[PDB]
Amino acid sequence: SYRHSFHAGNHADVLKHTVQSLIIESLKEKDKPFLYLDTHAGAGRYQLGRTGKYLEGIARIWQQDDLPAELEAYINVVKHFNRSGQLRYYPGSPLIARQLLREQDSLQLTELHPSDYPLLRSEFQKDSRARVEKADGFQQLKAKLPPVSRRGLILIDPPYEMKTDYQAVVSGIAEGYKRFATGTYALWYPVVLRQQIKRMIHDLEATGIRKILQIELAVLPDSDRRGMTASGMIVINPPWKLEQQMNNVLPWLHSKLVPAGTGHATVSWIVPE
Ligand SMILES: Nc1ncnc2c1ncn2[C@@H]1O[C@@H](CN(CCCNc2ncnc3c2ncn3[C@H]2O[C@@H](CO)[C@@H](O)[C@H]2O)CC[C@H](N)C(=O)O)[C@@H](O)[C@H]1O
Repeated sequence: SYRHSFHAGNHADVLKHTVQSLIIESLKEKDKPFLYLDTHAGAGRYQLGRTGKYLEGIARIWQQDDLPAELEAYINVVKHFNRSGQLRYYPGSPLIARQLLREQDSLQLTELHPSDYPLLRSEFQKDSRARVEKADGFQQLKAKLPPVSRRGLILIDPPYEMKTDYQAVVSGIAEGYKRFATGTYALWYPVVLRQQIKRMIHDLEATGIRKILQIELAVLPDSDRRGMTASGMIVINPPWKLEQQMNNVLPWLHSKLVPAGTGHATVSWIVPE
């Protein structure tokens, strides 16, 4: 039976999966196959619920009739999994990739958690494009790159339960980048303590890697006491349209996700070309 999740479809999920969908839609503009690599893939999909963070996330987005055209692909995948019109299922990143990728493209998904891996495996049991491995995700940035197709989106989306996640993401990014330097790397991060993020970003600059874009949506100002008040996406080699797309949808997302106007929503270069 599909996993229940209290956090699935929260504002962080809306931003991450928005960005994942747009990157994927950009890579589909060329006929040649690409790889979708998901270092930390989770269960695949989530049974929702009135409680659950989704009420303040995807529920405030998916039935809006002023949807910016940039969200259509993402929201269309959510609708696919809730055809009766009642918000009951949220697709994880592997399923957004499963629905958006074409016949020719490939998926490589790892999940270590023994409760989620078997669910994740059955989601691709009949999909000859996809492989699912019970492996450490960070190790995949060495073992699976470059893809044979030499095109790809790599999503690095660890739990950040262990504070070492903030260093592993960066060294893993540098490991994969040396091997596949034209790939698009998307790193999801949460803002719990802002000092954590300043250090991680400083470590990313220290690698010298170029073309690093930062997309961050905050539902409250930085705090010392309130858990995750913001999340972001850091994109190495973003498709050329991504920055203008995010400038278009980010204020909209913030408007609908945070009526009170707390927090912020920003697109900026950590490191330009
Ligand atoms: N706290 C959570 N617990 C369980 N599920 C959660 C939680 N937060 C979000 N999710 C949902 O699974 C998420 C990710 N997914 C698998 C679940 C990974 N396991 C987690 N373990 C402990 N803490 C987690 C976890 N995930 C986020 N946190 C965070 O807790 C934050 C506040 O929220 C921060 O402090 C941070 O520590 C990856 C699948 C794939 N890459 C995809 O994109 O789906 C995410 O997508 C969301 O849907």
